[PDB]
Formats: sequence, C-alpha cells, structure tokens
Amino acid sequence: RYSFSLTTFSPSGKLGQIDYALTAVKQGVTSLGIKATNGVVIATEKKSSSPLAMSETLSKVSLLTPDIGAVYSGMGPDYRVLVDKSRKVAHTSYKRIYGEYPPTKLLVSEVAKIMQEATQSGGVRPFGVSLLIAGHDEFNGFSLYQVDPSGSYFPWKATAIGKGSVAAKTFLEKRWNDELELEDAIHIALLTLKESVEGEFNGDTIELAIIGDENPDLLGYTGIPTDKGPRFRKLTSQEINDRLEAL
Amino acid sequence: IGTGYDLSNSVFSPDGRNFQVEYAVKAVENGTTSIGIKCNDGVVFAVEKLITSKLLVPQKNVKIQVVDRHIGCVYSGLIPDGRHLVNRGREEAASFKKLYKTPIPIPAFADRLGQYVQAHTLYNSVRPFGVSTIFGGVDKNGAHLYMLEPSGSYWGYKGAATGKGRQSAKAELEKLVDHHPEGLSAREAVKQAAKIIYLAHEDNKEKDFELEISWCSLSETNGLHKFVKGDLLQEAIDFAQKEIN
Amino acid sequence: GYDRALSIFSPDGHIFQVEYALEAVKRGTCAVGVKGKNCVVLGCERRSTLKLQDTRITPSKVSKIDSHVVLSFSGLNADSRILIEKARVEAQSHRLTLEDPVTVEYLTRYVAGVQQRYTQSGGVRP
Amino acid sequence: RNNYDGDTVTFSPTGRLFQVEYALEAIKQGSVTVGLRSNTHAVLVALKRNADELSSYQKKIIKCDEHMGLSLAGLAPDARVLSNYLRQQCNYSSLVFNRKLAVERAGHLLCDKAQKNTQSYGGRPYGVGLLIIGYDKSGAHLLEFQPSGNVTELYGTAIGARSQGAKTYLERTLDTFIKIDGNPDELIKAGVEAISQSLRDESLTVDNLSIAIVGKDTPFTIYDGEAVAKYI
Amino acid sequence: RYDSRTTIFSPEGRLYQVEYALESISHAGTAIGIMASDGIVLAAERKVTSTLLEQDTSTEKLYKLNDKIAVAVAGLTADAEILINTARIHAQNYLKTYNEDIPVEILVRRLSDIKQGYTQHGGLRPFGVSFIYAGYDDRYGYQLYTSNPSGNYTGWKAISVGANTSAAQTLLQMDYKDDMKVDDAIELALKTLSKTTDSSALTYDRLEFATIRKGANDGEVYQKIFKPQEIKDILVKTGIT
Amino acid sequence: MDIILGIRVQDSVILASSKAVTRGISVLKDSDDKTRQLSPHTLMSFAGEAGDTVQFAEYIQANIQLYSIREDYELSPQAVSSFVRQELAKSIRSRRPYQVNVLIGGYDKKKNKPELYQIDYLGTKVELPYGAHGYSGFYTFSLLDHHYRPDMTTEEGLDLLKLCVQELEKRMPMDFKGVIVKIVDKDGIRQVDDF
Amino acid sequence: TTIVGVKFNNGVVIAADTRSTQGPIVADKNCAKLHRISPKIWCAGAGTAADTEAVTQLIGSNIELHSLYTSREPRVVSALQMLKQHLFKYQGHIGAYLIVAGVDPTGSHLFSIHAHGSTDVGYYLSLGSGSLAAMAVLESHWKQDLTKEEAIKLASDAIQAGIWNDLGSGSNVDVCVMEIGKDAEYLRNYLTPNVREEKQKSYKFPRGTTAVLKESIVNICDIQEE
Amino acid sequence: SDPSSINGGIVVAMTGKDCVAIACDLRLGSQSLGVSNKFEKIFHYGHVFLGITGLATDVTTLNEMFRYKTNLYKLKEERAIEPETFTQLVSSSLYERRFGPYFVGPVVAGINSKSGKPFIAGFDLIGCIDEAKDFIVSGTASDQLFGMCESLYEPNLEPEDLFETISQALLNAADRDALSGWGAVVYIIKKDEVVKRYLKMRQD
Amino acid sequence: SAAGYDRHITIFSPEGRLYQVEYAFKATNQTNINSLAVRGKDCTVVISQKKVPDKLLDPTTVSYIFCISRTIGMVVNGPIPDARNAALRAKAEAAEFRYKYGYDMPCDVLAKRMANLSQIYTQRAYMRPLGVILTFVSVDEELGPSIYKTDPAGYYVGYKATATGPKQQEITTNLENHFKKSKIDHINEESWEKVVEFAITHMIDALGTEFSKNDLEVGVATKDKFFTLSAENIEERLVAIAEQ
Repeated sequence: RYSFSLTTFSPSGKLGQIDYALTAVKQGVTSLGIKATNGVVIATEKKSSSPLAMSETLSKVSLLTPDIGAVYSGMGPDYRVLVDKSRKVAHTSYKRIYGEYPPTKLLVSEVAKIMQEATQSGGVRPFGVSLLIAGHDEFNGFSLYQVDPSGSYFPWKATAIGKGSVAAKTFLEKRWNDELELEDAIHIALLTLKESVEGEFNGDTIELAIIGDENPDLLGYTGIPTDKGPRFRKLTSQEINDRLEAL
Repeated sequence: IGTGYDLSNSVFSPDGRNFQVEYAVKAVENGTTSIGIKCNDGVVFAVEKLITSKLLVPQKNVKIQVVDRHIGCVYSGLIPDGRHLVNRGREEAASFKKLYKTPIPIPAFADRLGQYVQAHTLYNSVRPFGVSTIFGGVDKNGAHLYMLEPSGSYWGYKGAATGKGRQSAKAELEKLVDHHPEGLSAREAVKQAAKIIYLAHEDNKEKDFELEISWCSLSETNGLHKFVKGDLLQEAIDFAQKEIN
Repeated sequence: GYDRALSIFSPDGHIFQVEYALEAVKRGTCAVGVKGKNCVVLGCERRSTLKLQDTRITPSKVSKIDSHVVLSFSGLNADSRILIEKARVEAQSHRLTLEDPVTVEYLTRYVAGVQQRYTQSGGVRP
Repeated sequence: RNNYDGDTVTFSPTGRLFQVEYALEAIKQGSVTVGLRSNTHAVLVALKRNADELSSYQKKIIKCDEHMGLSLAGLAPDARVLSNYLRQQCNYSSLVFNRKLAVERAGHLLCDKAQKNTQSYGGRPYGVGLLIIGYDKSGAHLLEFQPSGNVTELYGTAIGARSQGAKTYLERTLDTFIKIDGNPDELIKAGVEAISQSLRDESLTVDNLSIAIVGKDTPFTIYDGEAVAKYI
Repeated sequence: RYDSRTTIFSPEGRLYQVEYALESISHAGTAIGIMASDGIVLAAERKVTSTLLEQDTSTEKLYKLNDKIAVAVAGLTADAEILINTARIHAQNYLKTYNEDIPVEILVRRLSDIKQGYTQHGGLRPFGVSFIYAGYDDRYGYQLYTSNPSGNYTGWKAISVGANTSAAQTLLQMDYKDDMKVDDAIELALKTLSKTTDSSALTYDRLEFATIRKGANDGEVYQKIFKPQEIKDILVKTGIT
Repeated sequence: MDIILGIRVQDSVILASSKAVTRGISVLKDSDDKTRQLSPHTLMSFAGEAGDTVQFAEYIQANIQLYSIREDYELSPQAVSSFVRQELAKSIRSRRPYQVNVLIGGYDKKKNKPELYQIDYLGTKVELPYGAHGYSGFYTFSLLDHHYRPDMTTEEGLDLLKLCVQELEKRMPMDFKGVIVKIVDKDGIRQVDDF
Repeated sequence: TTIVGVKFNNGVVIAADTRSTQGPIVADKNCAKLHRISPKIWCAGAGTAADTEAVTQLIGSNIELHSLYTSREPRVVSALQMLKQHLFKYQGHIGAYLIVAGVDPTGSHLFSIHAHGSTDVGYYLSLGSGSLAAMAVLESHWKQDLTKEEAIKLASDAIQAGIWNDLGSGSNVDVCVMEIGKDAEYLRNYLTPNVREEKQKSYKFPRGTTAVLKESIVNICDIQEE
Repeated sequence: SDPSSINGGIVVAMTGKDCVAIACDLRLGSQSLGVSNKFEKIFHYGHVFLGITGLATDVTTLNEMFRYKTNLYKLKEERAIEPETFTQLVSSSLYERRFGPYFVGPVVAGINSKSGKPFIAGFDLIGCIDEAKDFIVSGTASDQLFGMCESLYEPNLEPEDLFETISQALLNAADRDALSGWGAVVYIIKKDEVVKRYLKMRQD
Repeated sequence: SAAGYDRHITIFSPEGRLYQVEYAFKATNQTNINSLAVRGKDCTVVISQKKVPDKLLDPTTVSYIFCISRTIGMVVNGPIPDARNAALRAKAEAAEFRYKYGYDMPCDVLAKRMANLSQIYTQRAYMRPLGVILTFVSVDEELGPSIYKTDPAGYYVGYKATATGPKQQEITTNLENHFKKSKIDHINEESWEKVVEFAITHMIDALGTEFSKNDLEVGVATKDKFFTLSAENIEERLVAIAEQ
C-alpha cells in the first residue's frame, strides 16, 4: 500500500511514483548538454524505428522561447504536451509581467512548477520525462539546467540522462575542462553520444542545436539595432556533417 | 474470464478487451426479440412483447417508440435502460430541428446516439449501457436501418436482429435476401415481419407474446412513422399462424 | 473494514474515527479546570524536552479567545491551531452581529458545532 | 460471483447487475398491496402494518393529485422521494398545460427518474415498488412501477410479501371485475377478498384496511378508520 | 492500511501518514539555525554533489521571504517550492496592507495552518518539508522558529532538522553558551555539520550559509547570504581546511 | 452637516465630533455620540453618509481588534489608518459605495508620540496635525495653524479647540448642538466635558 | 495619426508618422507607431493609442505561439481573424484601428480592421485622423504595377502630404518595406520634414539660480554589515 | 471635471548625459481646499523611481501595488528590477482594468544597470509606454509643463546643471496653476548617488 | 504483473510505462483490418481492407476511411466506438481551426492536436486512453504529400509510407525493399491513378490474397480536394491490375 498512490508515503519516506518516475527517464534515449564559457551545446538522438518513418517529423529538440531550447530523455508523448504548456506559460507568466522573453532561471521554475502540480494531485500521473533546459540571458549568462519528474530542478556544468547515462556521465567528468569554447563542445558532445549507438551515427540521425551567439540573420527583420536575433540556433543536417568530418 | 479488468468500464485486459463492454452484449441476450427489416421504400419494425400472465392489458404495452415522427426505434434488452436511450434520442432530434429547421437525416441521428453510448463506456463512475437498439426510418436520403450495439458501435443493415431469438432471426433474414434480391416492397414486408417473430418464438416458447408491427414507409405512410394497427395487423397475424403450421 | 471511514456507521453504532480522535487527546498535555465562586482557574501542563526551547516567543497552551472568554486545549497542537483561530474569529463576529460580547454557552456550542460538521462529512475527519 | 455487487457501475458475467435484483427483493421485505381496476373506477387496497400495538400504523397511501395517487410497498424513505417528484409533475401539468396528467406518461417519467441514479456512481436504484392508479381522459389506469423502472399497464397486480396469492385471486376472476362499472363498492368488495389471500397469521381490522379510490366523478379519496367499516 | 487516506486516524490514535512524512525529512540533509542576541546564523547542507554539479552560481537551501525573513530548507525541494512561493506572497501581502514588514511569528503561523489543512481536507498529500525560519521584527527582536511537517511550530535558541537529528542536537546543547556571539555560532554550525555529514572535508561548495545582522545601520537589518568563495575563507579560520 | 476636528499636541490627540445627527429636515436627536474606539489607544471619529458611518465604524472596530488579540499587542496608528484606507479603496470600486470619511487619532506606544491622520472617503491617508473633512475643514484649517505652534501643552490645545468651536458657531449655518471631546493619549481614551 | 498601406508587385509598404499626440499637446515628437506582431507581419496603430499598443502585444503572443506550435511561418490571415473576433466581443470598447500589412508564402496582403470588427481589403488603404488627408495622393498616384522603388515613393509622398494638411500628424516618416522571401526592412526616420529649429538663446542657467531648502542622501543600493 | 484634474499634482522627469531628474509638487488637494503641502508623490522601489500624478486614492494604492510586485521580482530574480523592464510592468498593471481604470498618469525614471543608458517613460489613464528620451510630463499643469520644459531643455547635461533646468521648469509652471505648487521636491539620480533636494518656493 | 497498475493509468509500474496504455496497442487488432498508405507526388493514397462478416450488413456503410474536412482524410484502425469518437473530435477540430487561425488546417497540425489530446487522456485516470490508432492523410497547402500516424500514447511521426494492423510487419518489409532498391522515398508516378494501382499490387503481394471490390475501400487526397471512392470507381483500378 506504500507505493501505489501519489498521496501515500512509506516508512522509508518518499512516494512510489517519484521512484518509478525516475525509472521512466532512464528508458529514454541519451541526451546531453555541456556548458562552455560562451555558449551551451544541446544534443539528442532520434531512433526512427523503421526506415519508413521520417527523421524530421520527430522533434526532440524544441525551442521553448527563442533564447531557450530544451531536449528531454524519457517517454516520447509526454514531452509534447509539456512543451506546448511550457511555451504557453512562458508567454503568460513572464511576458506580461516582464514583457520580453523570460531569464533562464525564471522559466526553469515555471516549467518545474507544472511538474510539481502533476505530483501534487492524487490520481494524476507524473510526467514520463525529465528535461534538460539550456538557455541564455544577460544577467546570469549562459546556463544549463535539469528539471527532474519531482518538480525539482538543478543547475549543472555538464550532465547527461537517459539509457546511456552511466557511460556518458563518466565520459563528461574526465573530458570537461575549466575553460572551453562552444566549437570545441560540439566535438565533445558528438563523441560522447556515439558511445550509445555505433554504426548508425551520422548528421541525419543526430539532432544538434545550441544556444550560442545571436544571429541577426534569423531575426526576421532589420534596421532596429536595440533588439537582437535569436540566441537559439538549430544546426542543419549539412552543418552536423562538417563538424563530424573534422573529427 | 480472468480476475481483474472486470470492475470498471475503463480497464483493459491483456487481450485488448474490456469485460464490462462484453458484459453489456450478454445482458441484451436475455431481453426480448427485436427485428428490423429494411425495404426499398420503407422499413418495418417488429418486436416480441412477452406477456407474463393473462392479467396484462393487451395492446397497451410497446417497446416501439418514436423520435421526431419519422424515426422508429425498438429496443431489446433491459426495458428501462432502453427508455433512457430513446429519451435522449428525442433530445438529439429536437436540438437539430431548432437549428437547421429540418428533420434529422438518419446518419446524423446514428452519429449522435453512437457517441452518447460510447461516452458511457469511457469513464469509471459511469456504467456501460445494457441495451441494443435496432432503429432507423426513411428520410431525404432514402431508407436506412441501423443496429446499435452496447459498445458504442453501429453499422447499417438490410435486415437486423438482436434479443433472445436473434439466431432464428438472422438466419431468416439472410434467407430473405436470397429469395428477394429486390428486398421486398413495404406491404408484403409487414406480413413477412410477422412470420420471423413467430419463428423466433420457437426458442421463446414459454409464454405468450403480442405481435406489434410498425413501419415508416415512403410509399405508404408518406415518409412518416406510424404504427400498423387494426385489420392490416390481423392479416399479418393470420399469415404467420398459417405458415408456422 | 469497518473503521476505514466516517461514512461507515459500523455494525455497533460507533464511529471509529470519533473513537480514534478521542484516543488522540491522550497524547497531548494534561489540562485541569476548577471553578471557584469568583473565579475560574484554567491550568495546564507545560511541556519541556530541552532548555533550548523558548517560552519568550512561543505560544502558551492557553489562548485568549476574546477578552472575558479563554481557552485551554489538549491534543495535537497542529490540529488545535485551526480550532482556536475559528473560535476566536466567531467571538469577534458576535459583536459584529448583535453588539454584545459573546456568552460562554454560545461559544462552546459553536466549537463543538465546527467539529460536528466535520464529523458529519466523510471527506474530512474531525 | 459476486464480487460485483458492491458497485452499481459494474455488470455481471451473466448479464445482470446484482444491486437492481436486490432492490427488487427490498419490496417484498415490506408491506403488502393489491391493485385492481375497472373501466370507470381504480382501487388500491393496502395493509397498514404497525411496530407494536401502542404504535398506530403507517400511512401507506399518499395522495398525489386530485386525479392520481399511489401506494407503497418496501422501504418508506425511498417512497417519499418518488412520490414527491410525481406530485410535482401533476401540479406542473395543471399549471402550465391545464391538464390532468395521463397515468401512462407519468409512469414513464418515473421510469426515466429511476435510471438517473442507476447509471451514475453514488445513489442507488430505489428500493420501493409503487402501484399508481389514476383517472384521466382515457379513463381508469393501474400501473406497476418497479425498482428497475419496468412499467406495466395491468388490470390487476399485487406486490409485496406473499402477494402471489392475490394474483391468483385476481387471475381467476379477471373478466368479472372488468365488467363491473358504476359501482365503487363492488370493486372494493373484490379488493377486500384479494388482500385476504395475501395475509398469513393475521385478520383484517378497521385500521389494517386503507382503501383508496378514484373514478369518473369521484376524485381521489383515501378511506381510513371509520370509512373502512362499511367494507370490513 | 491507515496510510490509505489522510483523513482517517489509526486505532492507536496517531496518524501514520504524518509520521511517514516526518521520516521523509531524514532522507534530506541537515539544516541548522542558531539564535544569538548578536544575530542569527542560518546554515544549510547540500545533500547532492558531483564534480560537474554547478552549485557555485546558485542558492537553493536559502530563500529570502521578504527583506527581513529568510528560510533554510530541509526536505523535498518540490514540496518546498510551492510553500516558499506562497509564504513570500503572504508576508509581502501584509507589507502592502499594513505598511510594515510582517512579524516573524504571524507568517510561520499562517504557513503551519496551510500544512494542517492539507492533512485535514481533501485527498491531498501532506508535505514533508521542515523549514527553519529566521527573521527580525521589532516586537521581539531576533526571532527564530522552525516548523514540523505536521503543521505546528515551536521556538528555539538553536535547532536542527534534516538527517541525524538526534545526534546533531546532542552536539549543539553540549557546546551552547547562553549569550553567545554571531561568530561563535557560525563556528558551532560548521563543527556540527562536519560530524553529521559524511563528507569529511566538508567543503565550501557543499555548504550554504546566511547570516542576519542588524550591523548595517541601526534599526535596519541586512540579510547576507554567504557566497561560495567566502564560505571557503571561514573553513580555514575554523581550521577544517 | 457634521463636523470632525483634530489637533495633536505633544503627548495627546484631541478628536472631537458634532453631537447632532440630522436625518431629514429635523434634527433626529440633539445629543448623541459619534465616535467608536478601534483599540484601547486608537480612536476613530467618523462623519459621512447615513448609517454607512455606523456600519463601517463597527466593521473596522472588529477587524483591528482581531489582530490585536492574535499578536497579543495592538496595532500602531500607521498600520490602523492604513487598513482603513485599504477598505475605502475597495469600497469606491465596489457595487456598494461607502461614503465615510474618518479621522484616525491614536497613540503609538512603540514610538511614544501621538499620530493624527486624515483619511478621505475616496481612500487617501496623509499624516496631518490639524485635519478635518466636510466643511469643518473649510473654516478651521486656517484658524488652527495661526495660533498653533509646534510645541503645545494639552491645556492650550483644548482651549484652542474651544476657539475653533466659537468660529464654527458664527459663520457655519449648521448647528452641531455642542461637540463631544475624547482625548487620546497614552493613558487611554477618556471623555472630557467641554462645550 | 496617419497610416497608409500600399501594395507593390514584390511586397507591400506600410508607413506611418512618428508624432504621439494626446489632446492638442504633442506628447512625444519621436515615438514609433509601427508595432510588430510577428517578424514579417507589421502594423500601424491609430485612434486610441493605448488600445493599439496593448492589443498587438496580447494578439501577437498568440501569433508567435502558433508559429512555434505548427512549425510553419505565421500567416497574415492568422493575425486578421484573431483581431477581428477579439475586437468583436468587446464591441468597440477596445477602440483599436489597425492596418495590418505583411508578406507570406500566400502572397502579399493588406488588411484594415476596425474597432467593431469589419475588414477592408484593397491595394491601398488608409486609416487614422489623416485618413482623409493621405487619401488624395494615394488615389492620384496609385497604379497597377509598382516596383519597390516606386512604392516607397508612393507612401512617403502620401504620409508627407497628410503631415501638412492634417495637424494631427507631424514629425518623421517611418517605413517598413516587406518583401517576399526576405527580411522586413525597418527604415525609421527615412524622411525628415521636421529639422528642429535651433534657438536664438541658450536658456542655460548659472549654478545656484534655483533656491534650495535642504539636501539629503537617499540610498539606491544595498546596505552592508561589513 | 475628471477626478484626475480635481485632486491635482504634477510630476516631470528629464534626461542628461548619464543622469535623470525626476521632481514633483508636494500639494494634496481635494477640490479647491488644500489638504497637505508636505506629502510627496515620488516613490521608488529599488533604484527605479516612480512618479504618479492624478486622483489621490489611486496614487497611494498604485504606490503600494507596484511596490508589491517589485519586491516579489527582486526575490525571485535575485536582482533589482531594471527601468526597462519596469516600464512594461507599468503598462501591464494599468491595462488590467480598462473599463474601470485607475485615474493616474505614471512617469518612470531611472538609469539601467546593464548598460547605464539614461531612461525615462510616460503613461496615461489606461497606460502604454510612451517613449522619449527628452522629458515626460503629467499632472493638471501638464499643458504648461510640456512647452515650458522644451524651451529650457538641451541635451547632454551634467547632473548639477540638469537640476537647474528641471527646477526652473517646475516652479514657475506650478506657480501659474491652482492645483499644483505649494512646495516641491526633486531627485537627481546620478548612477549610485541620489541627491534629494527640496525646493524652497513661494506658496500658492 | 498486476497490482496498481494494469488497473489504473495513473500508476506507473517498475518498468517505467503504464501497462494499460500498452494494452491499447493490443486493442487495435480487434477489428482485423490492414491499411497501407503511401505518398505519390502531388497526391496521397490510402487503402484498407473492407471486412464484410455477414451478408445482412450494407456493404457501402462498411468503411473506415472518413472525410474530416475539405483536404483531410483519416483511416482509423481499431474498434468502432473509439473510431467515431476519435473522428468526431478531428472533424470538429478541423472546423474550429479556420475561425481561429484563418486558412485551411494542414495535416501536421491536426495530428499534433489529436496527439496532445491523447496524452491528456493518459495524464488523468478519469477516462481510459483511446483504443484506436489514427492515421491522418492530407495533401498540404504547400508541404504537399503527408502521412501522419498518431498512436493512442500520443507518439506521432510522419512517414514516407506507413502500414498498420496485425500483419503490419509484412507490408513494412515489402515497403523498405521497394523504396531502398529505387532509392526514392516518394513514388515517382506523377498521376494519382497509377499510385492507387501500385498500392493495390503491394497489398496483394504482402497478404498473399487477391481482393475483389467489396474487400477494399479506397480514399484519395488530391491537392485541394478529398474524396472517397465508391465500388464501381474501385472497379476501374481493379481491372487495371487484372489486365495490364
């Protein structure tokens, strides 16, 4: 009787639902982020599970705001609702109180708050996923963060989640340096993720995006200097390839 | 079958069934034989209304009920649960009448009923319906006959059956198609409807039944629903008595 | 069962949740009340466990409901808090409505009313 | 099995629900009544039962409206509800439609009332059987309402404990009381006989009989005490 | 059993659900508040560390409630999140209304009532978070309290929540001195966290710390969250590193 | 119609209110009270619309006294006047238009000085050492400040309030039928009989 | 104010004056009246200013949002309906009067929408107080087929004309040229018909010409206990 | 007239090279009766300074209200709110009641911490960012202040000279209005010093 | 196993996923129909078996291809009760879309709204998940040929070609083999009619059954129109195969 509602606890504390929720995370694919001193690189993989299934209709890398992207590790469907809500609250709670796109820490909390409500109720399952949310603002710099099923969040220098977690975690520890550039991070990211599947790697099967420098190109409009282009950028399939040739 | 999955109409077994939904068809079997006969210019409804004892007031008890005035319904299964569904059918029709200024098309009528039944197999605090409804009529799209199962599922039928005598019924119905590829015009289908209920009753040869036949006929009621009553009914009785012996 | 809720009358006409509430009282501190002819003494045992506990800022087990009505309580302190707040708010309300101070009888009958209401429902324990 | 009788939102493998059959049993546990009718009068005769002999009975006839009224059989808490709603429909017809509400349609709204609690979790199918008699435009009617909500137009029926003996009295004599017209006394005589066969270990008293009559020019009237001592 | 609802009591005449929530607080780390007449030190432990854990740009067991009350956190952080936000909102709701900062005592009281309501009503979970509150309000000076998961509060001159409570408490009351000093309290805290925590080195990046002092002007209180590199300097002074 | 006057000395607040209540074209009773005490050291004199005066004064009396009991220590004048402004501020945007102007004259125990506030029916509090409302303030804002010095004693300020009564009687066409005077200091609130 | 909206073969130009007027006092001389909804859908605000500025932001949150949800660029039609149904509910108690202009993969589009919810589709539209004023240049020099070059000229002569006759608009002319497949170029302060006349005297004062009762220091920064 | 015109009070802010000035009257009026002469109207929450002109009741309640939102802001972000971001907060609060709006006219003044650019903005009954970097005026004498300020103003002023320009602007304009004047106060916000200087002046 | 958590969808098992939701993937092979949809080059074709179990049924009512809106078709695999219910929302949602956002609603978005709705049903224990797999078909306003399969979990991914049903694996291997050897994701027959013939060939091969005309129901989305073919319209394609 201890493990079988959100409302019940145990003589060892906690809820059954959080332990199981954690298990859901690790069933997912390996997704990782490495923070650099001028950027953050975010990477995930796509497993098509048929040659018939297209790789681009799966979007495992999603802009929350055009300064803050996310990936996940866990169950595919749960991700989709939470991203739709994350945007929806991103605009509501802090774009009519702040009137511009939220700082990284704030949105992290707002997204975290939805997860918390989805634990809080008895009779409502918690999310199948844990996200990584990486973003930029001026005030706290580049930053990278984890939102776990509980409703709790942690800032990280580098981390990884999913199935390939134990191999990836030990790689990320050894290979991080005090100071690093974004460009170098792309290569460390790629090498880590290749641990998880061999001989099925390539820039069409790997989704890679960054929150790096602005791009006034993709801003959509010009002649207004005060505003900036999006910090978020999605790397194309040809660009992943260039970077992969250079390893 | 197994333990579990039964209790609440929202739980799946391994097999991909839900025992509660299955349990709802089983309940209609114990109910009293209903048939529908579709025709090229009508529909005929007939039903077996069992009389428990000679105390009953004859011709004063019906399971045939009307919706708007052009749609017949007759149910088999549990009587009062069946009433409820027909109540709701009136609500469906009435709402359509206000908005669009016209009588429901039969496929419009089937859609909205089919959803209401489906909703009541969707939740945990609801119960599954325990009634089948053979139903249909004639509209601006010709004649249609449907049969609605307790799951929230329906399909069109040229001749339909549900209830206790439904194996005798379907068997005959199929026979009807072979002898008549033209499907029988509405007049002769009254008399014929009678003979099927008389056959279906050789598995219901316990107590007496009252034969009630209604129709809705393009050629012979002007697309409106009305009961078949008086001498028309008698002719249908006499034919059925003859050919059973 | 048959002790699993308040909406079970039980096969003995006893509400187990009322019974277990009673058993709850025992765990709290002792309290004694004695009337005189020109007083009431309302006295209570005061718990200690450590000399790092304040008594400066910390509630007493006695709380003034108004200014002529007082209350001491026994049971879970956590539970009691809500009891005491309601008892007080009503005592001030009494003068909003009538312009009299509260009667002693009015108040006790009300605080039992608030629990009785809770007892009556099945969703909430008293 | 019967692990299924604890919810009314769960069916059986035998195509039943258990709660609805049990609600049927609940009628039998209570008092006894026999209804019967003629084309120009309708009659219920019902046995009043008392807790002890300082106890002074239980009123078993509830007057609905001045053209309809009903008797109860089974649990009383249940009856008071069903009656109230029915009265409400007769007063609604009289106000808004200037009509005396048909017995057949009124009985049919009750069937619909029963299914409202059967479907929904919480509440229960009601545990009382009602025999409704009335006199409308289409003359006298006797309806038998059931817990299930099955409504049955009958010339005579009886529900409650050991009621099978009244139906045997009524079945033999079926065609005889249809032919009676214009004489309320004689429908009462038939009813008094009927309710005799139903009893075991008892004898009719001037305060056991409660006789309820509605017909053509007679409104609904409930006879009690010293108005049932002409037919005792 | 009688974990099965929160609105039912056990035949013992305890409530297993609440007791169970109390055990939730012993799977999170120690938090220590010590009041001294010359200030309150607020100390908290980070129960999770790794070498890639960013923890040097963040505060997450130290949350400022208004300008003069702050809390330390022990328990579930998800549990903590919702009640801290609510508390911040109410404390400052008082500011708006009455044009004075909230007294320490009323705000704890408000928040402990809400906890009791989650056990009392509905089918909600009770919250397994124990907060040590430290504030200043003119009507009783420095004020220290801490809250149970049950939904009640008691005053203290020093207290410990979190894991290994029984041991930690033992260590504090042995080495307390009634007048104390703000500096001697900090030192006492570190001594205690060192022993209960299994991180023998007990480094800066594993410690959060906040001191509330009136030393900034007079009649004006300055709440100062210690920043990581500062936490490293005071371990050298106490000799731990 | 109706007067409320205020002046603050160096240890007291003297609040005064008209004795008359005129409902209709008849003086409804000649001698009445028209002040109620929120707290044992905070006084609320009130004037305004009919019977909204009473209901509001009783509303505020309950609610300030409620906090006093819970904390076990009365609110200050800064807090109390502020509470009341909040209430008025809701009431003017609410379907129910209260139209009650008040003076809050209390003793701050923690500061040890009187504080006299003028709080308007619209909902605006400002601390002022001579305020009023209605058409009381139309004659006596000038008169006070002339003879007022920062320093006073309680004996002077009462006599200066008597001076102000006299002016009011000549050139205001309303009768007040005397005035009531309660003096609010640190030692509580007491009635002192004056004309 | 004054809005003119004018199609060309490769796009659309929307233009508007920069003078913010509240009553017959100029509130701000330089302040845009081009509000951005989406990156290629731009608009100009007229009538009540507060209602125009607010409603492009709330409506614009949805238009941006749908772009992210659908993984498609934002249609201009998406912006029009959202406005039209929005304004409709409140029945002109949000008095908001917009020319919406933009480009899409469906073509170039121009709309006007009015407080009560009504649509106008032409190839030149104008709105505002100087709606009448700007009209006459537009009618007498709109042509079927305009290049980019001409269309910029058609808008600028029309806003300038509406400056002179309508006393409600003044200051600079702001242009936003929206081209299919390309960034929307914001050419604010394009044309200057208001070079601020210089003054004869310097109205600068000695230091201690004002008379000051006292001084004080208020803090704007954190206190320290150090 | 308008409830905003009845109670009165003026607020005027200005720009210079790395400085802003924001000043007010001290008058509180309820119709022609002068209530107070020593109630200020400019407040501040953090280093962002706010004025509010208009009906008194909404001027004090909106002081309380924006204080209330900014103190939540401060705690959450772990940094003081910027002027740039506070200008949006101001429009949002005003737009939240359209059909029963607050009768006020806010003026925002500050200098950004992230860029150090000087910043000012104007508002209205139902509110929108009304951008300039010249000056913003509001109040009952707003029409006097709008021309009066423009003649005096020159750009790229030193903090001490900017004082001279605002002081002159406010005093003479205030004097020639019935529901303003009656004492003044001016805040000159340099960067990290704010000097608060009360104008000695003729009473109205 | 069994305890909390094939009796509830709000109760996670120690696997990490809910068992009952997974049972819905075993509840979509209860009607025993197979669909194959492939993309043309300015058209999309969908073909599903038509199962006539008894002659007493009308054979033209027996369909599973639906008109959702002008440019959207849908084929449902799985039980009828959930089919109607899924299809009703989808129709309704398509209509709702114009009025909010303007123009016609593309396939991708319909599929996303149905996918979120499916996730919602799994989020709350108040309803069961949907028992049907939905495969939406459209020819898009500008992105042209699309097939989108949305599972009851809420997992949704687009396709080059897709198959669904109890024999899904067998048509899937036949497709890989076809598109891999040609090297094209698309089918390069630039008329819509001859794509419909190719679909007919492939189904014939994978099942091992030849089908008549009361045994297939065929829907075709063309660019800016959607229509469902009747048996005599099916007959032109069937005689196309039968005599080449």
